[PDB]
Amino acid sequence: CARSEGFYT
Amino acid sequence: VKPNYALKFTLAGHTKAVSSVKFSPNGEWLASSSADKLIKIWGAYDGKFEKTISGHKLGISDVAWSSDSNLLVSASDDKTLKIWDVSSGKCLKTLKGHSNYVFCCNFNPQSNLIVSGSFDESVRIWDVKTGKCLKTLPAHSDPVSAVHFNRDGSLIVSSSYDGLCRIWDTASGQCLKTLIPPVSFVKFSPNGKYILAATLDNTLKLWDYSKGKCLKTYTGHKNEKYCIFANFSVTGGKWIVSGSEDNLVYIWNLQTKEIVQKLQGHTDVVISTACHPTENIIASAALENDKTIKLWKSDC
Repeated sequence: CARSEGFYT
Repeated sequence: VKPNYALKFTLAGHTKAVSSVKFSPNGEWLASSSADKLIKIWGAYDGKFEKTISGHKLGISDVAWSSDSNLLVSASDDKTLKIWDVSSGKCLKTLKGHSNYVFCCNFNPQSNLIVSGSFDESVRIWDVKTGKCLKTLPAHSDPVSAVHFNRDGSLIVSSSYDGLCRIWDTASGQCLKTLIPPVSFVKFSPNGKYILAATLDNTLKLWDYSKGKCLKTYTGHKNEKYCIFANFSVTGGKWIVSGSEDNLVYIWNLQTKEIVQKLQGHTDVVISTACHPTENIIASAALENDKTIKLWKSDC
């Protein structure tokens, strides 16, 4: 799941 | 005037992070999507669990309703979108075309089209009746965080981690406007005259898109990591609603930009909030350490 993970510093 | 949202129900059932919550246009239901690869339907007024809808191979990032409340569309990490019949809970069509995780989705007001945004940096337009891709926009240079149709479905607003908000003409696929920090969320105001955009610098912005001007700035919440949904609450007083990385739901006075209420109940980041179309009802959903949806009700 992309939304629940988040991303880039 | 300040709202008085009070916790009414906690909707437990998801086994992993909840990613999105949406009320049906008819005000009867709530749909939730989750990292557990499931969609749950619940009663919008009582929080009563109704159904589990399964089919996706990986976690679901978004879910959206058709105008007649009979269909749902989901955006999954499996690189697909699925149109479901809410009555049977069965997958009618599987929308294939995206080369990476499908992050966001929406039907148009007519519910004959579906707009989708993905990590493949594109925005796709699909036909509901055939499950065919009609237009593939090379919309952005980083993952597409949000996609939304306006009041008449003539415009599509998209956002992305590239830091841009783009307004597109639906039938021609042309870019009409590019508004110049990662943009984590975007949507049109109910009247379609404004856009509300969240950026990863703990900021919400109300824009008059044609004039290319920011009219209001909303802050005080935490948002530097997640693509958190934000809303216009119009059934009572006029408020801006949004989840936060501090596990609260924030409510701002639309005119003064002052925080009017912080809703405490969640034990993880509030990734999504939805406002009931007819009653002063807010649904909030949280991530991995919480996995529940909460329903809050107010006088105004």
